[PDB]
Amino acid sequence: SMNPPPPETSNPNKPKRQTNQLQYLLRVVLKTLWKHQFAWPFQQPVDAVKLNLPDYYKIIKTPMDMGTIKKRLENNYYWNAQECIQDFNTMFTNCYIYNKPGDDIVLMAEALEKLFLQKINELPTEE
Ligand SMILES: Cc1nnc2[nH]nc(N)c2c1C
Repeated sequence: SMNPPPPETSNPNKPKRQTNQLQYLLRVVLKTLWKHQFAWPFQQPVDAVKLNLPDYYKIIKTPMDMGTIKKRLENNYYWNAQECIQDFNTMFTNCYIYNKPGDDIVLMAEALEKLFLQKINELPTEE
């Protein structure tokens, strides 16, 4: 029923890059999903105490959220775009695992994922 430590967003010994694909993941992908009317449940780690989800972290062992992704992008945490794309997919999958089909949070994730997929289809060529 307690919250775990959040996912890592800082690690000075992890090697980093600033690349056109990662810039697209911030400027297009994250910004598109973040401004959406359904973003709010996904803008920070799941707070199992506040939201009365005492079993969430019993079930979800690889937590992820757009607040974490935003910090990772803004603080140049990544080496490559695949790492960030995986974080988005982990976030959506966790929601689909934890919740019932057609629940409001699942419809919200699905709408964000539809936009995500459209933007990833247009991921720029690596320069
Ligand atoms: C991301 C997330 N996923 N599953 C959920 N179930 N109920 C919630 N409040 C909730 C949230 C915020």
